[PDB]
Amino acid sequence: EFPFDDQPGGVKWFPSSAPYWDPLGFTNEKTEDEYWRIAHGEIKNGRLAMLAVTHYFVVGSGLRFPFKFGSVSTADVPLGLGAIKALPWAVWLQIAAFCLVLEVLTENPGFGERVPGRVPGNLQPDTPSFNAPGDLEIRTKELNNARLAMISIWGLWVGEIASGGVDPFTSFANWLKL
Amino acid sequence: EFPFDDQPGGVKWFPSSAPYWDPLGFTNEKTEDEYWRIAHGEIKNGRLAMLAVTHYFVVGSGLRFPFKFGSVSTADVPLGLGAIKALPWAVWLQIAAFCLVLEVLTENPGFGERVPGRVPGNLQPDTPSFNAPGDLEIRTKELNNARLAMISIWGLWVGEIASGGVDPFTSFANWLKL
Amino acid sequence: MSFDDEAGAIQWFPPSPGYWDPLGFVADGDTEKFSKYRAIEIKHGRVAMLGALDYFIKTPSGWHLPGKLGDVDIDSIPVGLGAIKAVPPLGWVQILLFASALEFLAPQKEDQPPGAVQPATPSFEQPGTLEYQTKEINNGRLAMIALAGLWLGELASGGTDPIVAFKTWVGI
Amino acid sequence: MSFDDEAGAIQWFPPSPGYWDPLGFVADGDTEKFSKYRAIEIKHGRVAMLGALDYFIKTPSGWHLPGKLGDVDIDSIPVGLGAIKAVPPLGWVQILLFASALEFLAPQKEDQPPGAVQPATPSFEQPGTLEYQTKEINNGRLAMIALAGLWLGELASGGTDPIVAFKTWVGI
Ligand SMILES: CC(/C=C/C=C(C)/C=C/[C@@]12O[C@]1(C)C[C@@H](O)CC2(C)C)=C\C=C\C=C(C)\C=C\C=C(C)\C=C\[C@@]12O[C@]1(C)C[C@@H](O)CC2(C)C
Repeated sequence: EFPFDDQPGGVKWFPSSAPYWDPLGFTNEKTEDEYWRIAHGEIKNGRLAMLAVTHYFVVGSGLRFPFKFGSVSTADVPLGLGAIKALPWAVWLQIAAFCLVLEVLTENPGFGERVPGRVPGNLQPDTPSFNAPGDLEIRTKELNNARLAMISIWGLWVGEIASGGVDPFTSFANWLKL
Repeated sequence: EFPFDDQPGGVKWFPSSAPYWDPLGFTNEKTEDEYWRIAHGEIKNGRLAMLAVTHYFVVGSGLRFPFKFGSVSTADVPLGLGAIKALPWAVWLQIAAFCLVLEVLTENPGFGERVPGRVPGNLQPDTPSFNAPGDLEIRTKELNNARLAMISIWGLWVGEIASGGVDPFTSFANWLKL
Repeated sequence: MSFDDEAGAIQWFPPSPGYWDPLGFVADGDTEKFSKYRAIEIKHGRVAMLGALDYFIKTPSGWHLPGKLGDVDIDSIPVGLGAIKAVPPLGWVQILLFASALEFLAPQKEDQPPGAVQPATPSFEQPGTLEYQTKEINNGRLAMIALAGLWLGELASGGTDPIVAFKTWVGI
Repeated sequence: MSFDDEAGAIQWFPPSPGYWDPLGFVADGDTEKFSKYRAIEIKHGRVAMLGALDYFIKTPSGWHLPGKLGDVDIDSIPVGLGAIKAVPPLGWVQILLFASALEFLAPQKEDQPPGAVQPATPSFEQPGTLEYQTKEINNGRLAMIALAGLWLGELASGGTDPIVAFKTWVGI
C-alpha cells in the first residue's frame, strides 16, 4: 500500500516504480496529520526558496529599487551572502517581522499543524479573488518548482563560497564557456 | 413652528430667539431631503476647511514631512496660496484623486443626497471601531468647529493677499503687538 | 438588453445607466451584436496589453534582445512606430504569420463565451469569474487607450521617448 | 478565573492559555484581586502614556515652552531624569498636588469597572468597547516598558538623547 499516493508532488521515475519517492521511508507508519505537517513544511521551505532565487534573478539582472535604508542604498548591498552584513540589521529584523505577521495571519488555528478541510500549503485566507486549492497538477507544478528553488538556493550559497565571491551568473557563464 | 429644531448646529443667540439662525429663510418651505443635503454640504465644506486650517497650523509651526515631490521638496512649498503654483500639479491632481476616491467610497448610494437611516455628514462606513453618529452635542461641536474653520481659512486667504504675503501668524502677532 | 450585469459594465454615478453606450450601438439589445462587440473589445484589449508590455519592458530600462535580427542591429531598433521600418520585413511577416496561425488554431466559437478562444484544457480556466472578466476588460481598455496615445504623441512630439515625455510633463 | 475574555488578555500562540500570568498572581480566580491589578495596570499605563508623550513631544524636535519656570530657564531643563532636579521643587510640588487632587476628585469606585475613574458624563464614554479597552491597556503597556527603558538606558549611556541613541543603534 502507498497511503500518500493521493497527495501532490509524487514523482514516479519509472512505470514500474513506486508512486512517490521515499527511499529512506520517512513517511512509513505516519498518520494523516504527520504527513500533512511534513508536506506543509515542504511547501513553506520551497516557497521561501522560490522567493530567494527570484531575488537572485531580479538583482542579478541589474534591477534594484531606489531604496535608501539609512546610510546604505540598494546599490551598496551585494548579491549573495555578503548582503547579510552589508544590509542594516534593522531591515533584516523588519523583514523577519513581516514574515512573522504573515505566519500569525495564516497559521492562527494550525500553528503549522493540520487544519481540517485545508490541504498542506493552502495558507492564503479564503477569498473569491484567490482560487486557493487548485487541482493536483498545479499543486505538483508548484511543489516541483519549489524543490528546484530549494536545490538552487543552496547551489548559489555553496558555490558563492567555493568560487570566492564570483557572481553566480558570471560563474555559470564561465563554467559553460559562454 | 421650526421644523429643523431637532437637527444639530442650531445656535440660539438669546433665550427669546429662534432655535436656529436663518435670517434669510434659506430653510423655509424645504423638505427633509433638501435640508438634509444642505446640512451634508455644510459638514463637508466645514471638514475640508478644518483640514485646511490644520495644514496651516502644522506647517506654520515649522513642521514638514521630508517629502520630495520630484525636484520640489516640502521646504520649497510656501505656506499659503503660493503653494498652488509652487507644488507640482501632479501632486495636486493626486490629492484631488484621493478626495474623489473617498467621495466614491462614501457617497455611492447618496451621491450627496439623503440616504435613509443616515444623518447628514455621517459618511464614515459603518464599523464597530468608529462610533459614527454620536449625540446632538458632539455633532454641534463638530459643526461649530467646522464653521470656525470655514471662517478662518477665508480669513487666511483674504489677508494673505491684503498683507502682501506676510505670514499669518507673524501678521497676527504684529496686529496684536505681541 | 441585459448589459448592466455583463463584465466591464461601467456605471459612472449611482444615477447613471448600468453600462455605457452613448451612441446606442446595442440599444436594441441584440445579444448577438453585443457578443461580437465584446469579442472585438476583448481581442483589441489583449493585443494592446501585449503591446504595452513590449513598450514598458524596453523603456526607460533599455532592455532588448542581444545580437542581430537578420543583419539588423537590435540596439538600432527604436521603441515605438519607428521600429516598424527598422524591423526587417521578413520578421514582421513571420510575426504576422504567427498571429494568423494563432487565430486559425484558436478561433471564436459561438457556443463559447466571447473572448474564450483558448482551447479547452484543465490547466486554463474558462471563462473565469466575472470579477476577472471585468479586470481583463478594464486592463485591456487601459492598454488600448495607452497604445493609441503612444502612437498619437510619438508623431506629435517628433519622436520623444514616452517615459521622457511623461517625466517632463509631470516634472519627475 | 474567567480572565481569558478580559481586556488585554494575550494568547501568544493558539495552544497558549487565554491570558498570561506565569507567576500565578490571579491563579485562584479571586475576581477582586484581578480587578485591583487591572486598575493598577491601567493607571500605570495611562501615567506612562502621558510621560511618553512628554518625552516624544520634546525630542528630537526641541520643542519646549518659551520663557522661564520660576527663575529657571526652560531651555536649560533637559529631557529625561536630568529634568527632575532642573525643574524647580515648587513646580514639582504643584504637579504632585494637581495629580493628588485628580486622584481625590476621581477615585476608583467598586461599582464601576477598573480604570473607569473619570466622573460620569454623557460626553465621556465609559467603559468603552472591549476593543478600545484592549487598545488602551496595550498602549499603556508599551508606554510603561518605554519609560522604564528610557530611565534604564539614560543612566547606562551616561545621558545620551534617546532619539540619538536609537538612531545610532539602528543606523539612521
Ligand atoms: C514596566 C512596568 C511594569 C512592568 C510589569 C511587568 C512586566 C509584569 C509582569 C508580570 O506581572 C505579570 C504581568 C504577570 C505575572 O504572573 C508575571 C510577571 C512577569 C511578574 C511599569 C512601569 C510604570 C511606569 C510609569 C507609571 C511611568 C511614569 C512616568 C512618569 C511619571 C514620568 C515622569 C517624567 O518623565 C517625565 C514625563 C519627564 C521627565 O523630564 C521627568 C520625569 C519625572 C522622569
